[PDB]
Amino acid sequence: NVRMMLRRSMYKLYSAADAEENDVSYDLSLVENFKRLFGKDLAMVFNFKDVDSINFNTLDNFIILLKSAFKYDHVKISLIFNINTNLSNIEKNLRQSTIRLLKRNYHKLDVSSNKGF
Amino acid sequence: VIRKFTKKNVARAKKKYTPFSKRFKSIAAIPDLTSLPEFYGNRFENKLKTTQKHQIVETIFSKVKKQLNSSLPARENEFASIYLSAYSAIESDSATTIYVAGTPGVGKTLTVREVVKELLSSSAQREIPDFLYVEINGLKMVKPTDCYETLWNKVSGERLTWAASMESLEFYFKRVPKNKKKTIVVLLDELDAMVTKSQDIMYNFFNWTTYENAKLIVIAVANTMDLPERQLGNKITSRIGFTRIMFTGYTHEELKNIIDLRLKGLNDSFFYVDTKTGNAILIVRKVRLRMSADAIEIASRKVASVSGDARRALKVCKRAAEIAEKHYMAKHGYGYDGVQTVHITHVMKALNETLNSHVITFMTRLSFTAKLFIYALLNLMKKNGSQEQELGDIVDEIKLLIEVNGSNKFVMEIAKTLFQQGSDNISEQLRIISWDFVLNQLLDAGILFKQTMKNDRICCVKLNISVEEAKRAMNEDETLRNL
Amino acid sequence: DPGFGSLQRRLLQQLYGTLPTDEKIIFTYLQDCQQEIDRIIKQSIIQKESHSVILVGPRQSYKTYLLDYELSLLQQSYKEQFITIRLNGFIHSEQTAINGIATQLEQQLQKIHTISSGSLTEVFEKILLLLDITKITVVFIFDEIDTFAGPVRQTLLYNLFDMVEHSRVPVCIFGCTTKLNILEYLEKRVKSRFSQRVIYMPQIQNLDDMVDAVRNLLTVRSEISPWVSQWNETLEKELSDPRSNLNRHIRMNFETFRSLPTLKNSIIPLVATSKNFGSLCTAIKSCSFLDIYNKNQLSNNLTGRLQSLSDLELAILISAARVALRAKDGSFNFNLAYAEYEKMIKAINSRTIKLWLKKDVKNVWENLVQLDFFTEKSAVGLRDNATAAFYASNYQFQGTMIPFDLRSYQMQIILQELRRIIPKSNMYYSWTQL
Amino acid sequence: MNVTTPEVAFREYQTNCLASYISADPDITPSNLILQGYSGTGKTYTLKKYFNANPNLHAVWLEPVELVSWKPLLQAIARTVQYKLKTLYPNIPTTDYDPLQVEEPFLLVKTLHNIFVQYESLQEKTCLFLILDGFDSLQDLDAALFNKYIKLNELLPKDS
Amino acid sequence: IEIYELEKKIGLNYIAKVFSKFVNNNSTRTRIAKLNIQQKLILCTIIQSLKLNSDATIDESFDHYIKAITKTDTLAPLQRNEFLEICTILETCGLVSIKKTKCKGKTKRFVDKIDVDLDMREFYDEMTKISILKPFL
Ligand SMILES: Nc1ncnc2c1ncn2[C@@H]1O[C@H](COP(=O)(O)OP(=O)(O)OP(=O)(O)O)[C@@H](O)[C@H]1O
Ligand SMILES: Nc1ncnc2c1ncn2[C@@H]1O[C@H](COP(=O)(O)OP(=O)(O)OP(=O)(O)O)[C@@H](O)[C@H]1O
Ligand SMILES: Nc1ncnc2c1ncn2[C@@H]1O[C@H](COP(=O)(O)OP(=O)(O)OP(=O)(O)O)[C@@H](O)[C@H]1O
Ligand SMILES: [Mg+2]
Ligand SMILES: [Mg+2]
Ligand SMILES: [Mg+2]
Repeated sequence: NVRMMLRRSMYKLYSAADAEENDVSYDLSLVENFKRLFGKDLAMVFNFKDVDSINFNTLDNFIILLKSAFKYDHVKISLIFNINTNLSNIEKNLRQSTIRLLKRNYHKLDVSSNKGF
Repeated sequence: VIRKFTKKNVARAKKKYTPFSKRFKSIAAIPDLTSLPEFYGNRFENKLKTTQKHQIVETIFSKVKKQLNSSLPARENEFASIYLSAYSAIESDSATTIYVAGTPGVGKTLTVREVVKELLSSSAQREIPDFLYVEINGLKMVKPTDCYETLWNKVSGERLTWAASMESLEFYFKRVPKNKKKTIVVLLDELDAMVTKSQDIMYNFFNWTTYENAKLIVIAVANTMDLPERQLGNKITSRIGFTRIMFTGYTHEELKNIIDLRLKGLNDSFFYVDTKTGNAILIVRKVRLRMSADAIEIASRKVASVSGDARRALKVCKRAAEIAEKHYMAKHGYGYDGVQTVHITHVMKALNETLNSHVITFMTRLSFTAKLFIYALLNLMKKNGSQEQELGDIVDEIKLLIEVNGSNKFVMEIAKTLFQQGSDNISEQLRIISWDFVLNQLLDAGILFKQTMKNDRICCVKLNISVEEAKRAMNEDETLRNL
Repeated sequence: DPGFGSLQRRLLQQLYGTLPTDEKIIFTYLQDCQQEIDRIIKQSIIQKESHSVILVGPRQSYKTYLLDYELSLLQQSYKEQFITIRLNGFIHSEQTAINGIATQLEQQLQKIHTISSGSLTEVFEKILLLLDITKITVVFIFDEIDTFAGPVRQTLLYNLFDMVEHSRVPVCIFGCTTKLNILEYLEKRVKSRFSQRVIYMPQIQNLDDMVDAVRNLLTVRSEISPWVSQWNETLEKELSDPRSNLNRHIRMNFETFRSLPTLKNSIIPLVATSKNFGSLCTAIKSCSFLDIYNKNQLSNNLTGRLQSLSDLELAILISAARVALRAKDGSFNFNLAYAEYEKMIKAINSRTIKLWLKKDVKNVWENLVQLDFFTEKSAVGLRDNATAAFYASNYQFQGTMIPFDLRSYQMQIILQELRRIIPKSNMYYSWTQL
Repeated sequence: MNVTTPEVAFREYQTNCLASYISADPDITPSNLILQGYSGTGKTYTLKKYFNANPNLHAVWLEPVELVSWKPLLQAIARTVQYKLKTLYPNIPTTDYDPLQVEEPFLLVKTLHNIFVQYESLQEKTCLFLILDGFDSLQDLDAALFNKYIKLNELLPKDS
Repeated sequence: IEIYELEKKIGLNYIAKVFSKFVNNNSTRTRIAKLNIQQKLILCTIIQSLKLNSDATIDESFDHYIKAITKTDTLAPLQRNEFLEICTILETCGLVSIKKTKCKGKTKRFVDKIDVDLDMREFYDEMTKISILKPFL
């Protein structure tokens, strides 16, 4: 579900930020308070492993939830989707507003086992 | 270190973990526990005290109400049986279980406490050896294993956790010789509340009574006589035994004697009442207080018909005295700071408000929209007999009842209010005005049941109250019974 | 004008009920109830008698209001005689009620002149030690008491009613509930220890009770403003005329809602948006702001949401509704609704509307789902409690694993309602018929 | 009522209602106020316009969609209320409380009581507006959650 | 031994006195003979409602009682709370058990259900011996 997605992501965020250089709540406010608690700007890269096996309703809600971090001025978010079927399959499994959000800055990178032989 | 979650409100007691079997090196190393300053029972009361700045006016009925509070004329055979079993098992230094069952308020706890008081008086006269009395109420425990924490704390004075307490009690009851012991009488009140899934607590408490060195009296007070047959195993039923003591609900003559015993010194007695304030003094006007024998008799007969519960009879008499005292204080204007009788009228009014139903008069005082909802619901139960009706069918049938009786005066004045709230700038609405409000109001009242569904049309609704009292409330209304 | 400001502020204070205690407004139909409550408090705080009583009435029927008024009245004259413990059945659980009682006991006893220290077993043992020249009366107010009269085990109610019965500490317990048959919720021993004192809260029975309550709400009885007498004259002229707009709105509330808080929530911005005294008198004579308020309260319902739809959204909704009406179970999906939609576009164009492609109708379909026009078939929706919601959050439903064009939906508004509220001039009106 | 009504286009009625309900005086302010509208109806925009046009009002802004569950929402209420009261009155010595101690609604009542009792030296009574922008956008929502929040004001002290 | 010393060698009779004191001796006929004619009528309507509905709440049992004794038009009807009161009398006598269970409908909620623990032959014999108010059997 989305709650476990956010909790695991925030535990990973706090663990990495503590490992580089007081407990916190593992929700998006840690993203809000990251500059106060660590003194640095934040760049999160989300790597969604095996996207063609995930529940697309959960993934859509998690992306819409991650959209709320855009107003915090010190956070930038990158998303990586590992697609194994086709882009058009994951297009029809997501909401059209989510597609319009993803369309603002996206690139395709094709690396199969024999891309160009 | 970085935690995955936190437990920041942990409150842990100062309870040790080592059981009593490791307290001395051998069985022979155990001293005489009676000659120990912590065994067998060898601060908050003043915080609820203050200084009184006024003088409370106690009226003439206040002594009647005080004497009718819950704080042994009808229990002779039960008292004698419990006392004889406990006396025989204490004086011969044996362990036994006594089983007592009954409905609420039939004098179970009072009789057992009186038996224990008389046994303590006999042990103070050196006719039976000394014993320690422990009262464990299963409804006063937070956790059911806390009885293990309670009993051992009453025996040794230590504070252990529950498993160590259970091992300590097992070692104590089984291995400690009788010359180093004191007898323990344990009252297990609300015995059904200590029943758990594994039934280990029940087995341990009734199995310690089968040990030869235990010197333990377990008096188990229950609510049903068939509790070991219904809820317990064969092993615990064998240990509890065949002899069980039933506390029957009181007949009306014994309730009559109970109420007369609470009012032996007050009834047909004279008081000096001060007409300036209302304060009455038991032996300025000389007023005789009286409560009718017919009133007490009819209250006792009613209560013995219902339950035979002495709490109910005392409460009915106290309520009648309260009603009479309210009328007396209203007619004299006394405040709080020749014959006063509490009559059979006050007793009947006390007996009637417990038997009156507010559901019909609640439904007759609702708005027209809620009554229209209930009327359409009853119409749908008459049409198809399903007893569960979808809310969309109720919407359609309300709309049908509005457009069919359109020539009615009240309906043709109500239609604009129902569908536009009396406003030309408001569009015609698919639900009536206050549809959600009366739906939620009938759900909070408990008149209605609604299934947990997200589609508002196919969501079903059921009457939770009886259908004929809803029909009576609908026929009470002028508009609905004419259409 | 500072005089109109003082009058407006006092009117808002009377509407919110935040007057001082001796100026507090008690409606006439609430009087004989509240005196009854006034007896029980005065028998517990003053005369040290123990009482148990349950107040039974609907939401916003002045249970907390009358109880708070009684406690405020007793606090002005007898403030060292009693302490107050407040429990709410939504907020307190069976574990946290014990900690709530102990924490409130210590912060009230230190206010008059630890119990809550340790584990919950020790806390409950200390509460039973304390509770099981004069005595301080402990007053319990137990809102939503039906939640603690559960079918499983009513431990707290047992111990509290035993404190009423057998303890020497004077305890007053006031329960509050909306459940009419609250006495059937109680366990046999709990009901035996309860006094069966149930006070059913009074209901509005006729129109002049509501008119008198409005008159008590809006009459200013103190000299706070130069405008007080003229406002009182204007208000009495409005309420005495049976053909006035105020009496019409009060009558409409009496026959639909029968709720004075519902009327107060509309009257408050009528007073607050007035800029001077003449505007306030005009607003109370016309009551046109009440019509604007009533229109706004209905603006987001099914009727008002329909009028915000575009023509393509309305066409897709109409097509889905007639497919659902033709279905035996009322179920439909995106494919059947699109097929019905293209049949209506070519049937209209044969007699020119852009025919939108299936890849563009997906956005319209998602908007219609989000606007609560379609619901997923046999969906439970919002769960009643957090435990069922947590159970539902760990399960993947079959609707969320199939492609979106095969998901089964049901209508929140049927085709007959659509024919009822779509205007005749609309060019998709003829397809609301079958 | 002494407050400013900003000019918000096509939302004049809503802004007049916000001026009717939201004021600095706690006696003529409701304990609960609901703004209801679908997505993009300008609810957040006009609440922003109203509170920026009235900077003397003390508003705390929370997003329940960033908190997902009830327990982080309770902890966020305690954390943001305590931080806002710290920056509002810096000359008031306060004992700091840990927001992670709030694990129950009752614990939120106790923590808010303990935070509010160290501010009784203030002269006037003061509203603290806690704005839950998107209450029903919380991902773990159930029907019983909102009842606790609307009955929360009855457990806080009345003369605070 | 306890029975012997509560009255004063132990005879044959005292074993039978024990086996009469500590067995309940249900005796449905003598329970029924202590009832009133009205209480017998409510008991008959209750067991008929359990016969034809097989999971009946107190409200549906009261509903059936109202319609069944308005079909007869004798012994003019009483209200729901006093119906529950005679049900409590019947539970005190030892014929009726009221429990708190869940419904099996679409609206699954808790509700009070009514049940019996009496033999049908003694019931039918003892209210055919009444021989006036027949059609509730
Ligand atoms: N024989 C009696 N004489 C006088 N008062 C009595 C008698 N029996 C009961 N009472 C009164 O009724 C109260 C209830 O009795 P008791 O506590 O023994 O009931 P119980 O059978 O243990 O009930 P429950 O199962 O509800 O605990 C007593 O405290 C006392 O006030
Ligand atoms: N302490 C108080 N001071 C002023 N007004 C109050 C107070 N308590 C309640 N009110 C008002 O009294 C009216 C009646 O609501 P009240 O809270 O008394 O209902 P209630 O019967 O307790 O409801 P519920 O069953 O939902 O708890 C409302 O308009 C409310 O705002
Ligand atoms: N009345 C208005 N005047 C000017 N701009 C407006 C107005 N209403 C909305 N907007 C613009 O539209 C944007 C979206 O509105 P807003 O964020 O307030 O919607 P919302 O109803 O709160 O949405 P959501 O529920 O999705 O959060 C605003 O940021 C603003 O740029
Ligand atoms: Mg007892
Ligand atoms: Mg209330
Ligand atoms: Mg917004």
